[PDB]
Amino acid sequence: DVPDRIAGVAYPQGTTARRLAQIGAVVTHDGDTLTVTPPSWRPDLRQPADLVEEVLRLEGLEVIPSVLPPAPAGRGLTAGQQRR
Amino acid sequence: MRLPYSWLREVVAVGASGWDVTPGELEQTLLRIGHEVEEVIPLGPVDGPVTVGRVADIEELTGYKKPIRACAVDIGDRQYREIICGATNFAVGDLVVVALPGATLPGGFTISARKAYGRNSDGMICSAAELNLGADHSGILVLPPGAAEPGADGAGVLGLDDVVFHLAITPDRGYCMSVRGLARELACAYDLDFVDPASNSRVPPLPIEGPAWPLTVQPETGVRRFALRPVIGIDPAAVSPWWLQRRLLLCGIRATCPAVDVTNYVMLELGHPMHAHDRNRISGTLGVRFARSGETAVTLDGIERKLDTADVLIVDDAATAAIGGVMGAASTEVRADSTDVLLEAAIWDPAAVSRTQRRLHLPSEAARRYERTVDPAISVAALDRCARLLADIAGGEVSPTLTDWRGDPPCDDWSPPPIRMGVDVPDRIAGVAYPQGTTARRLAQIGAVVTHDGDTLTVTPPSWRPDLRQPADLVEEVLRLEGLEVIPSVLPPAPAGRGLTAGQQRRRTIGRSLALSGYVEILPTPFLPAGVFDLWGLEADDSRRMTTRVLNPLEADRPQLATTLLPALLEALVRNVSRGLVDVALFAIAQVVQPTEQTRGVGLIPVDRRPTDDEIAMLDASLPRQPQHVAAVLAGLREPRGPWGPGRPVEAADAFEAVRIIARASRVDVTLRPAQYLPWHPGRCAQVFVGESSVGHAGQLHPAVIERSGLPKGTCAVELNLDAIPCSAPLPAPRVSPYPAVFQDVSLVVAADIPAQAVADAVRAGAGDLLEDIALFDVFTGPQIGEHRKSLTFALRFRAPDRTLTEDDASAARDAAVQSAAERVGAVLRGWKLAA
Repeated sequence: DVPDRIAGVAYPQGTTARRLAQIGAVVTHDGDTLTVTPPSWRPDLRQPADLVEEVLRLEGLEVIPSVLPPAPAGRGLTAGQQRR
Repeated sequence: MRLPYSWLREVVAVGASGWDVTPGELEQTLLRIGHEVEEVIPLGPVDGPVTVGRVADIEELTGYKKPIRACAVDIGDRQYREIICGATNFAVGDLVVVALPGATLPGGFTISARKAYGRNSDGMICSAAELNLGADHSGILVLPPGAAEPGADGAGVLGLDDVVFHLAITPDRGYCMSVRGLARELACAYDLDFVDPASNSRVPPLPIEGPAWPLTVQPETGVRRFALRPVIGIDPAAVSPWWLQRRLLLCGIRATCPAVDVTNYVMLELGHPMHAHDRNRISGTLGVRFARSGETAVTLDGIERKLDTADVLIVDDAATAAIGGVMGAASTEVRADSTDVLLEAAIWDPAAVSRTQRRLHLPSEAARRYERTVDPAISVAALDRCARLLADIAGGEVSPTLTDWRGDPPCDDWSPPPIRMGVDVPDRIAGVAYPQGTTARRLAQIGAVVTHDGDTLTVTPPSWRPDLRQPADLVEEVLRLEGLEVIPSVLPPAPAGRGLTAGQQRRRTIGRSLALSGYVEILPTPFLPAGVFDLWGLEADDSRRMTTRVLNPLEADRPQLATTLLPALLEALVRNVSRGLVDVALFAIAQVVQPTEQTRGVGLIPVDRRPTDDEIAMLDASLPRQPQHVAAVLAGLREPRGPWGPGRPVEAADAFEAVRIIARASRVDVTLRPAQYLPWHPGRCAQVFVGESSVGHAGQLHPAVIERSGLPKGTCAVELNLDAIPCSAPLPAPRVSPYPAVFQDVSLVVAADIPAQAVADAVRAGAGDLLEDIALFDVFTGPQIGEHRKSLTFALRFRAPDRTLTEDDASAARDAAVQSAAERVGAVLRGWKLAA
């Protein structure tokens, strides 16, 4: 579900594994943990972040919602900034 | 509410014997649970010979200003000392308190055998104040006969190891204005068993064998309970024992006679006020009824009260007995010869007492407890406690007759409705996980009946707690008894905000901009000076005179709210000038009050729902217009004196420049047009326009206004309506041509009456896009051009966007500009020049 978390979207089931298959990787399931072996023409695919971008771009980035984060109580501008 | 620690300790001790705590700890515990402690007074200490004495002989010393007394005082062991005293509230045979040579009174006074008024004085006879025992009043302290023998130790007789707590009880805790209530609060705080001093084990009920007096009650007066019991054949000359007179004095009450003293004592003890009527002075049936228009009553203090048809009285066939809940009347007052007493234990309507006492300025001890709701369940118990005590002191019987009107139909059960609340609700509101069973244990301590139904408690508060009536109310009880200090500090996440609004950002920029240019901001007052518009000479129908009016101003001649900020500004100017600060520029940004119709109030809307958009619109429309203004005043030197020169006095142009500062700060363009408008000078006043909307005025003040007002000669002023200046958020994209400019100077002769800006506009209009800048240099008059004409010399800077301007191309643009000024303002060219 790592691509689901990063995108903030609940992708249909088997989406991350189908898309990684299309790009030519060997995908195997062990409960909640996939093992993904990318193809030789894809030396860029080498951490989980890299695999997220493949899922997210093939599903389209337009489906990602706009959600303001809660930012904590800030301290505002500093003295030096206010002085300039 | 003052009360002493010993009494409070005694009541707490019944159910937790041996309880005792320092004043410090008591103060802290009281604050922690919600009771403001205003002062802690331990009773001022004495050292040495401060003993009871008996006055054995009085000799009036004559020949001095006041009456003076040389007294022989029996001080013990058959020693008689001569003592000078200036009071008069004592006779031969009276127990007093003497401080003898070697004694030290509170405040660090040492007593010494002095000579005064021609005799030797071996000390002094003390007042309750001089001993820091109670409030200072006229005369010395007199103890009741049999309180102590002459020679007894003053500190022990008077109980000076006691401490008085002065509290400020909040109006939601009326039950706390008595030893009963505060003692209960301490038993809750300290986790003690509590024996209620109003309960039956502690006040056994007297007999009930027929009515004690005929009574009719108009129930729409709000009376909830009304009880009478008599005590007959009391000694009119008995006095209250020392312990009782003392407790009253520490509580702020001067004792007078057992009939009165016992009702004040039970009031302090149980929180139910009481009153004693001379029964033989009542004529016929007691009636509780509203007062009639114009009616009068004379209260105990012999002062005639003008009544109001919302005041509840007690009357009889002859006259008024009481302003119910506020103060008894003279006609049934206990007095020196009163032998048969009728005791009143009533429960009045809180809102009724509140209105009546505020209106009459009688915030009596009774009224203040009724305002905050007295426990109706204890009226007879307070009555019986009061009757027994009166009989015991002054020796009569308590008649077994009793009236006890309890509503129609009679109310037998005084408990409020039950409240349903989730068991963890106090935990949520506090943000604390309280130990299990905490909310239900604490609600039990405060006397409520608590029952569990899974996760939902049902809580029925006691009768003395009419404030406990929603779940929120119950949360505060849990949280305050556990302590508020246990609640953690947790910043909430607030959402992405939008920052300050345009208008807010604009008012800051206007203030920074005026302050840099040398203006000092004042906080204006909204209350106008008396007759300011007569001083300005405003017409009768001038809109500024239609003012909203306050009804209870702190100055009776300044009740009008300001339709203009200049009065307050001019007032601060006058103050600065009168303190020697004569070169001053002041400004204000504040709202005015401009009413439209008459003062139309809107009727009450139910608060069990939110008001509808229409109801809000109607409320808004009922209020006066209240736009935001900016205004300024200037007097004295605008530029100060220094090495550069003598400085420059304020002129009207400086107020015009203040418009331009505000407008630059607002990012809008203004035009100034000649205008006549008080309080300004008619030839030095400008009306300010943004586009075609008037936004205010600026210029010099009318010299007659300045003179009538006591203002500095030459004072200038500016006022703009900020609500009339529209928002602008420009997105500029300036064309910045780098090709060389051509500078030419042109002089135009026009009628004196034509404004300079009109001539500039005309020159700009005809010159077109090549004119990069125009600026007025000279304004010349003289005979050779016309007695009513004037020469204006403008500096023109031309620049092309795509090329170097030839000089003939510039002169064509000038010719067009000169022709435009001809066609629009009748200008005549006088000469031109190639600015070198």
